[PDB]
Amino acid sequence: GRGSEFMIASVRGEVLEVALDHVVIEAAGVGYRVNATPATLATLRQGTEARLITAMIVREDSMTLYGFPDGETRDLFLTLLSVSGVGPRLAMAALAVHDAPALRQVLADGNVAALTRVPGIGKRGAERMVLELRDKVHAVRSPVVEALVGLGFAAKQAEEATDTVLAANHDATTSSALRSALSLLGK
Amino acid sequence: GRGSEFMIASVRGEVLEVALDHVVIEAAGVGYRVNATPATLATLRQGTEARLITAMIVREDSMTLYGFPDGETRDLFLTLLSVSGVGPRLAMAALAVHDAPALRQVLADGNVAALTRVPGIGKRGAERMVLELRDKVHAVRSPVVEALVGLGFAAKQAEEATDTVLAANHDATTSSALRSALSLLGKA
Amino acid sequence: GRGSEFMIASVRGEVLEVALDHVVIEAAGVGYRVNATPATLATLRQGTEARLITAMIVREDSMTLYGFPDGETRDLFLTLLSVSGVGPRLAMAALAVHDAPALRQVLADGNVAALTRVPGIGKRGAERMVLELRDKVHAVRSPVVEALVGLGFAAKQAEEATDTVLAANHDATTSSALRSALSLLGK
Amino acid sequence: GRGSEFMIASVRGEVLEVALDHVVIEAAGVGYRVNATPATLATLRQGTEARLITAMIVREDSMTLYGFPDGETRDLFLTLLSVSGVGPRLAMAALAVHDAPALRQVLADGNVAALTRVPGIGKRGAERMVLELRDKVHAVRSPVVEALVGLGFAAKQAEEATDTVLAANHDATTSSALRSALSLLGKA
Amino acid sequence: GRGSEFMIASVRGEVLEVALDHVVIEAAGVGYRVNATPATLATLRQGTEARLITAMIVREDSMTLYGFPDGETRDLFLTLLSVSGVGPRLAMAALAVHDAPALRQVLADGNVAALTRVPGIGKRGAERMVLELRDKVHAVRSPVVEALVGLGFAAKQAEEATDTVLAANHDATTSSALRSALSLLGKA
Amino acid sequence: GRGSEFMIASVRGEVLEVALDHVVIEAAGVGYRVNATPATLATLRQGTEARLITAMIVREDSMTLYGFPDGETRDLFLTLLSVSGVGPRLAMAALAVHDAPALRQVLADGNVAALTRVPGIGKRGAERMVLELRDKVHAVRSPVVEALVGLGFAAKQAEEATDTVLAANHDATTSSALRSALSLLGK
Amino acid sequence: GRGSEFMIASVRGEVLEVALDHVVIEAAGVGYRVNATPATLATLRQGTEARLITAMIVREDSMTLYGFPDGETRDLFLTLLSVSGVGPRLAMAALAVHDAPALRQVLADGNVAALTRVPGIGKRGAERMVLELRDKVHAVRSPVVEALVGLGFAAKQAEEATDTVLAANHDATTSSALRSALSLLGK
Amino acid sequence: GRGSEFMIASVRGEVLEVALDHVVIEAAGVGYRVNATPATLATLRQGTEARLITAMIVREDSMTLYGFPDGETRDLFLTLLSVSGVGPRLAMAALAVHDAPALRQVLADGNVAALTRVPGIGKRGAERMVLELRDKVHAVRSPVVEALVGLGFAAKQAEEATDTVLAANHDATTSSALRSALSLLGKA
Repeated sequence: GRGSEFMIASVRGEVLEVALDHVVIEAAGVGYRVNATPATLATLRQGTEARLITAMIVREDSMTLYGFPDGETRDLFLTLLSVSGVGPRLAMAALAVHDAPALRQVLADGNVAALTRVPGIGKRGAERMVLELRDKVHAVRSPVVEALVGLGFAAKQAEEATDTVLAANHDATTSSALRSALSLLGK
Repeated sequence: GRGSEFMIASVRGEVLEVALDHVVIEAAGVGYRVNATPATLATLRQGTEARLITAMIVREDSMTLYGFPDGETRDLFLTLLSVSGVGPRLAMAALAVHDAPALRQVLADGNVAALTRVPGIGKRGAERMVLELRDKVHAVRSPVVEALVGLGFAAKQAEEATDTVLAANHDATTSSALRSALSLLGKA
Repeated sequence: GRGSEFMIASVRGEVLEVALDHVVIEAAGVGYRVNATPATLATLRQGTEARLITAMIVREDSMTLYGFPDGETRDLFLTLLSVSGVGPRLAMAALAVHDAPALRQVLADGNVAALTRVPGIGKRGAERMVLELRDKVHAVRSPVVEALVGLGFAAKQAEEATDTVLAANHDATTSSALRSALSLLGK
Repeated sequence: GRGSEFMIASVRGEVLEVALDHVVIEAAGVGYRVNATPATLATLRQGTEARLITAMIVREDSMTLYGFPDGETRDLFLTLLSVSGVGPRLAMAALAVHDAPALRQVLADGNVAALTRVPGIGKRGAERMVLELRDKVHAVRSPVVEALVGLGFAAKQAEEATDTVLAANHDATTSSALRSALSLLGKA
Repeated sequence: GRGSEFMIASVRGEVLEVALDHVVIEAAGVGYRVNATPATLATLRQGTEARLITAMIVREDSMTLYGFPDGETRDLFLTLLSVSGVGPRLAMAALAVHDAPALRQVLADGNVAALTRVPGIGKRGAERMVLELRDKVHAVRSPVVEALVGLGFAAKQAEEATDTVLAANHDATTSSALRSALSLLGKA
Repeated sequence: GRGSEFMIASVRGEVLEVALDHVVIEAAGVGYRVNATPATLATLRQGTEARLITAMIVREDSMTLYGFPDGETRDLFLTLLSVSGVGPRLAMAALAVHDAPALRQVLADGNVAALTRVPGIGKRGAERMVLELRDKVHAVRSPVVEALVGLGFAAKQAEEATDTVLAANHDATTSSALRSALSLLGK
Repeated sequence: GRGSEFMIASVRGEVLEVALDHVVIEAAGVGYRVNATPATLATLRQGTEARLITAMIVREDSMTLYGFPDGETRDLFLTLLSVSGVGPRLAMAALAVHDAPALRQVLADGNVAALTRVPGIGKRGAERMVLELRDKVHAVRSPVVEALVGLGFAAKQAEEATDTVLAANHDATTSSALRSALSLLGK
Repeated sequence: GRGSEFMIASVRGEVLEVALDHVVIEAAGVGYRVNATPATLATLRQGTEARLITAMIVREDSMTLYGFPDGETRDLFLTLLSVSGVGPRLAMAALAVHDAPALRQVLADGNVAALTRVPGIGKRGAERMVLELRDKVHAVRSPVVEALVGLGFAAKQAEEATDTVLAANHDATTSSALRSALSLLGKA
């Protein structure tokens, strides 16, 4: 029941405008407005071609883009959104204050004081978050087991089947292992 | 009353990212995220130009793409969605487990055991599906009636007319066959 | 309170697929599916570049395109939609049976029998429609005052103005007339 | 709680149609319809490439674009929308009658008679507006603190932090301040 | 597809307040507000027990009652609402001006001038209405077919059957006539 | 995820009006309109006090009551509604044609011809329904474990419990069994 | 386009509970919760029969009652709601602080300081309100002219017709004047 | 921004049906269905007059009642609903398993094992809850200030005002304070 999938996952074009809370990348003829942390905007230079990994949020009366330097960050954004009470604006505020690397450690360390330093986040609030996602921020194995659970399998069920595929083909990809694990799992 | 029509029916561009449950095709300047079965993702190679026949799902708070190698598969996806209780994720799960060819036979054969092996599908569930669509997976003759049918007509009426036109002009194409018929039924 | 304005008013690209009830035009990299009457689809040829004047319909759980050879037809489509009880599909059915020219006369003539010939349209239904829009299917003076009225003005004020501008620059474009008339009405 | 952010902030392409209340710019292959004042449409020439800074409005049953020559104007549009009772059509009507420069002075002067000259705007109406936004139509200190306040801070804290930064780098820019002020504000 | 069915079809209690556009009937302990034409309100007397045949309108953000002296009138109200463009307030305005008997003749006569005299109704408007419902304002025979008709049948089918039953049992009531017919069409 | 619970489950008052498709029961001072099959309406007599077991349906722009002679029938109504494509009106049509007893056998027998005899029900439609609910139309042990499972428990835990309580108080009511079994499962 | 009409306009029963922000009146068997100012609650006494003139607010996910000692107050409540930015809770807060009589003068006097004394109301806010409704807080004439405008007539049009009716029947009611004015206005 | 207020806060009538997951109380002529824990249903006896303190939940497509023996319990129900992820069915499940007294201690003790004993509640889930409301399950000073805070005031102001009042009338009641504190707070 975990909410994850949007449509526009990045925008690449010429920077038309760099503001303090967003940017305007022109892809094709369209100027998309993507909001962003100053940290992100910082690297941007009007007149230059640039790409931002974006997350798209559609609501009944809204259709907005949030951009980031890379996928890891964007993904972090989405994660933040999962905590109830934490909305896009909020999440952006936190990242604006604490870059992805920092914000990640802040949570994993359990560092609450750092979080309260972010407007909108109450003492109680900081805790819930750290709880919700301290343990949420070539391997091959953990990648493929991770995915089989999304297709609605179990942890154990998926780990059995995975060791199995690798037990037979060690030098296999993270993809051909997936298909071999599934072609295996549909009996 | 059958739900069928979307807007983005395909995306062609450069592959920016190949994941385990989706891909990112960059069309124009935009990186569209389309979800896909590993089977589909398998053929894809980052840095290469590629095209996926997609189905688009819009909901109040969501706007998602599902991609597939070809039209037949994508159409199969839509079909699956018709069964109540069966949602996009579910349908993708099934195709992820059983490729289109396989999944098709699984239904036509009536093969229930195969279906239950798909997470989220209960014994009762598998049956309903097989029921709902065992008989749903230059012809010229049947596509024309199929058209008329969706224009909200009836299977004798539009059958008789298609029959009638293919009778009088033999070197006629599925579409000229379609217009000719429509000219008749609007009682010229 | 009359509903009129959408966003995608046309699509130009390569025809990827011509079906019996729609087409797939590829603009940029995107393959847009626009539905269409066989009459319209008829002219289309896969592999060829083509343009369709489209009407866009967005609903909570839907986002669809309807395409047409020209603006006059597309506009007629929208009109049809205005009649309550008449939905996009219905409207398309009617045009599929009666081309724009025909369908227009069918209404203006008041020809009800022709309309009932269209699935979904009952006897009662045909009448309401003919009622609703029998009187609804280089000029210059008329278009401008109409636009102004369209902004909430009063035909007299809007004639005074227009007549003024046109008297001053007889060879005026309809549009310059519009600017030049409003430039007047703020005083 | 102030509503501000959309997605399509401009459209650049070839002008396909210039009407009296809108234009059709073709970006990529798509013809986007953006509504506009005759004043704006005036400068436009079919067959020519053009760009309009747009504001996008999405509602349950609607998805519309409004275009303008530049950012200042488009922003003014959004502002007008903030006044309750004032909708997109209305706001467009006012700008159609009074160009941005004019319309701005009209409000700052407090000139009510001018506003009532716009259909849909009652006497009472004109006042509310002038009220709501008479005081709303290398600087550096201010821009910066404005931003923070937007990130949810308080004018006190935002300023305090800021003098503190610019102290340390009088040389600073409007953004390089912003970050340092955020570094600062994070108790680093 | 015709919209007809609500929940509160009447309110009986003590009149607590008689206004110019509504009344407050207290049923049980609850004071229901039902709106009404002065014509209707006219008969009402505060402190007295009274009953109004009501029509209930629920919308996302609204839950309102409209009351009338009798069923025929209330039903007339609903009818008016069927015409698109005609809302509850409008319909109440018309009845407020023209009592049910009058308003009925106004339509059946086709009398357009009378209708335009009602605020909100334009010349074009009056016509559409007269069109839409000039032919819409122990019978035993027609109520039975009327029933079947709303059960989603057709006017020959249900006509033939009603015909057929009234033929074989003569001392039969509109309802026994209804069941008997339904027993037939479910192909006993 | 199964939709079941409403608020007005019955109405008792004086019959003010008996029509062909509904009745008006006056409870307290309010005249509630409940729709009903002629079969149901048949038994009703204006001027008499009567009670109808009702199902309530609320939608954004609607608030309607459907009434029935007894609980078993009303419940059957709800069931019918579960089949997608089958709306309140439809469901009422079916019951109007086939009384509860009949309509129940029609499904359990699998009798499709009978169902198509009902307007709005297509051949395809009849089948789906029979599929969906052929196996869906003083016990004691069964009702309790079922309720417990109904709260998310596991038949085994819920049998252990029940069996325990019933072994201890054989003459137990189904309900006391329920309390006494849960009083157990918190430990 | 002015929003005014609800359904439950009062509740009369036995007071079951008197709290600090609401009360529970039991009408028939139902305990309705109506929210109220302490000022209002003050007069209330549990175990006693009481009546509160109520305003009902229904929203997609809400159905709430607000009660008041009399109609004038309740009506004032509704008025407050008309100011955008001012919600039920807010309006109640203001009345909780300033009784109807007081709150009325506060607005008519134009007294802004008094309004800012109410939590949630900013300086800017207080002004808008005073603006919006300073001129909004047996005559016979003004009553009946007031009503004809709601039926969608004009001020002048309605005043002409009204003087007319009274010019002919001075000793007429505020009601028989209304019908005589309308029976007159439908020509 | 805390969600609290409904309309039907109790139902009193004759018990028409006692089930395993709900009851049917007939108030006036209406049979209201209120859902309840077996614990609660236990005390109920068909044919008898009874009262349940209820909480009402209205959603776009739903309108449901949940009943409880007393106010403290019903309030506890609402509380549980505040935890995101915890819905009416869930909350009812927990109370069904753990009576109000028990369930209260379970949280205040911080007893997680007990909570996981409730279907739908995961390990992670139990923690969040205990977190969210361990400190949430003639006094006079406090009640009073609580109220004000509810009217939008700030704990500082609310208290300050309050000591100031009770100073002037040590004798005061929880409400007669409230008003005076509001008199006060209005700068009288």
